[PDB]
Amino acid sequence: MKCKFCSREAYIKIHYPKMYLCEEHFKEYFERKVSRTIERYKLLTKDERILVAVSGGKDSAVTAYVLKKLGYNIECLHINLGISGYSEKSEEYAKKQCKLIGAPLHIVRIKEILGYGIGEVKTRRPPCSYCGLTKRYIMNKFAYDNGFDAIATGHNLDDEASFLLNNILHWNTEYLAKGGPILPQQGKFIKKVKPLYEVTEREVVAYALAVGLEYIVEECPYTTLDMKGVLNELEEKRPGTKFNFVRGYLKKKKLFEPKECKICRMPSSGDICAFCKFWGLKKEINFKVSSTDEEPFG
Amino acid sequence: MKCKFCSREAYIKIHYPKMYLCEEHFKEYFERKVSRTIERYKLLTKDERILVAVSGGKDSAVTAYVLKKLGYNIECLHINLGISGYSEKSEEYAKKQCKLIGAPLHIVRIKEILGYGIGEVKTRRPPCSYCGLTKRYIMNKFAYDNGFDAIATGHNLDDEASFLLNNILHWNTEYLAKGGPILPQQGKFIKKVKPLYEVTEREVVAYALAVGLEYIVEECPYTTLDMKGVLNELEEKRPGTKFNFVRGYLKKKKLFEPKECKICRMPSSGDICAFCKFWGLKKEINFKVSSTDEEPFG
Ligand SMILES: [Zn+2]
Ligand SMILES: [Zn+2]
Ligand SMILES: [Zn+2]
Ligand SMILES: [Zn+2]
Repeated sequence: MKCKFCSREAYIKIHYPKMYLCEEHFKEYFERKVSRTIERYKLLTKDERILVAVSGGKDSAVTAYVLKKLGYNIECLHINLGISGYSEKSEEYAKKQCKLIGAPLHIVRIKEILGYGIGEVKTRRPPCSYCGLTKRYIMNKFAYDNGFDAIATGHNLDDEASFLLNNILHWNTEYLAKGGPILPQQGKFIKKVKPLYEVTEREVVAYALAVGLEYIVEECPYTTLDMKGVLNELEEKRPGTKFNFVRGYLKKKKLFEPKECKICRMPSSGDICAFCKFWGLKKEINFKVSSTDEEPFG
Repeated sequence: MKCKFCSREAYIKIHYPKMYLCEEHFKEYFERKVSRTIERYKLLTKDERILVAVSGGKDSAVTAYVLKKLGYNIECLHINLGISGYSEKSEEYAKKQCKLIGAPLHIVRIKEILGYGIGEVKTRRPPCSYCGLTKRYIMNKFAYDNGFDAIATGHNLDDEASFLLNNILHWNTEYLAKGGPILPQQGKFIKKVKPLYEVTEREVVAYALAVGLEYIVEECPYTTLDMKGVLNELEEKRPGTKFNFVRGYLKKKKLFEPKECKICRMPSSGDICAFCKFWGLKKEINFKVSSTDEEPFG
């Protein structure tokens, strides 16, 4: 097959709208779509200082890559989970990505600041579950401490769809109230946006490979995959299913709609916050930085 | 394997709770579960005159069969869809079932009273879609005209689950407000109940075969199957999924919660009702009967 817009060999078939595209015209389509998403939902403006949490996975990598190419002011943060025999390679993937992207990369090593790696704490709570708590907290407090205006994550259409299906099966109506491409700044919660909201996981894979981004497959090696497979099954039966599901969700989201921590002063239900209680912290963590390990002199 | 309660060969494995059961102890388990369901949701009382809409399918057949065995006062209604080469065999299956069950069977032939069989109307609305409208209307007006206290249908756990998943994918929040095992009597809408709410489709199949009920597979031969397959997939991955989904739904159902027809005087949004407008009816249909074709003299 040949590209819709030139004589080059097709690199990928895009379903909506229907067109075969070569590598370069696919890149352009992908970048335009992401730009369209930012515009439609008013996610970002070019004056904002944006932080991208880069796990070394494809999604956050492509996010930082495209925001950069689009001309946004982005810096990246990699949160090293402290798993011996795992996290070192992950951090290396994130570093290589940011070098390629040309974004400053800040690193927080959980094991260094908290004393323990993910999967080393004496608790029966699943490693990846307190991992999620810990990571979200650090992303936000780092963004906050350093005066960032926004955090962009790499959640794509397939992520939103699978998260939606999962939370509906479990009737997690609280989670269901808080979906969509944007969580507006609210107190010490920094604005969080999802620029890849409307691109598919398949398009993300294709984009990374097109621009020479290399990535790891699994951030925490300790369901979503079940949901994605189910949704992929349904999608092949009835193309348009995933998109239709999310669109419907955005319209009905409203139906799910019905302090400061004594340690770190970040938002807290209860007087001491979840992060602080779990980690047994008596003192605040200061994530303020004046430079990166890679550019110590500015 | 041997039965949990005797020395007979296992007929089926029940998952919740875990037990192998012979034919007779399975029948007993199934009948008890249905009885438990009626009790828990206050669906029916033994004094009520109950109508079961029997399609010739396994679900309505087992419903009428068990309500009868439990000692309820049940009569059956078969609504013949008027499909040449299809409906005759379906009606015959319903007749044989009611003979076996020992319930009076009333028959309404759509083609006789309306002039047209399902799939013969000059409309682009899917045959099975106006079939659904027509059938629900007739069931209710027949129950009403004849002074029945309740209509019992054969929807089982798998039906509720698949209907739920389908309507959530489409965000049919109106439909979502109206689920669960009971729709209380409301004006000329007769009380509708689902006694098989807590038994699985697999248990229904096993019960019919155990009691010698024969049935057709498809009422209207012109998605749910897609949903059931998906849900069966998920169930084998994580047993307990279907039940958990419905239980969660019952608890959250509340979140979806926000006349008389000029022709037939049955409930109508708009001054003329959907049934009447579709069929272009200028006159009411009187479903009052003094007897059955099989017992013309009482
Ligand atoms: Zn091209
Ligand atoms: Zn705190
Ligand atoms: Zn037995
Ligand atoms: Zn009417």
